[PDB]
Amino acid sequence: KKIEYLDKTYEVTVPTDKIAITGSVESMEDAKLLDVHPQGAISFSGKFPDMFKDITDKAEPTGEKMEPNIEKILEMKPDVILASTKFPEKTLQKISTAGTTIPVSHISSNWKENMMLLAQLTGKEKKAKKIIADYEQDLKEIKTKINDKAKDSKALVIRIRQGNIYIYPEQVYFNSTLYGDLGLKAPNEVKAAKAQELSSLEKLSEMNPDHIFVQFSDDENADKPDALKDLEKNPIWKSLKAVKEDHVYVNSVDPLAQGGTAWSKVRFLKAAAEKLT
Repeated sequence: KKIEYLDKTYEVTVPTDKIAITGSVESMEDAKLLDVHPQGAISFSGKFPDMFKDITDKAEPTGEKMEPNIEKILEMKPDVILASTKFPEKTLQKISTAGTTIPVSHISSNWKENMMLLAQLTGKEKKAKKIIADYEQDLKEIKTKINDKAKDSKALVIRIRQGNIYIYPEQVYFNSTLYGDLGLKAPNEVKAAKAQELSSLEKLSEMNPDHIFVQFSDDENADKPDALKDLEKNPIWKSLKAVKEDHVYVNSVDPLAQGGTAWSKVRFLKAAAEKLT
């Protein structure tokens, strides 16, 4: 069957389950939402995170997020390989010698297409279409009932990694939903960031956001599990407007969520809805 993805034709045996996912974390999360159980999946630090055990119950490791294991993939003899646009042409070419390879877009605005691609490979278009339709409808609904006080408020998303505080571009991580879909205004710092950017309590204090979504995963702070607690006990943190108004939401979404996939967006929308309304 011919598959059209991002203006490029692919020929694949479908519907299929012999899907090998490498590098494309977006595909992993779409698998979660669509309940697809791939033959090959991405391993994080040599294993499959608790958050992905639900879809890797019939899967073998394809290698780390950025180190596709060609020998393993070759062994699988998958009908299709879902790669990533993060891989250079050379790497994609190599992966191609193991089977039909589709570089799944890492760009957040392509979340509906990435979702439909997986659904077309697994014969779940109807399931996929419903999820997308519901998100748009729920989005519209949420927006109509969020009062101006929240709509014109300053909201920020920060993630703590290795004990450091990081912010992201306006169209990256959860920001595409917070500012791009919900319509809140992105602070100047977020607008200026070109990628994951280091920040600080000083900067936070500067922006003094009305709402702060804080994402903290243990696995990403192994050698500094106290980072967040230490931050919450700091006098400057306690004077922040968000903190005083109890408008700080820690891990409102699984801390390992990518941020810009159908799964991440659907989860963040609900979380945002349960906090902004």
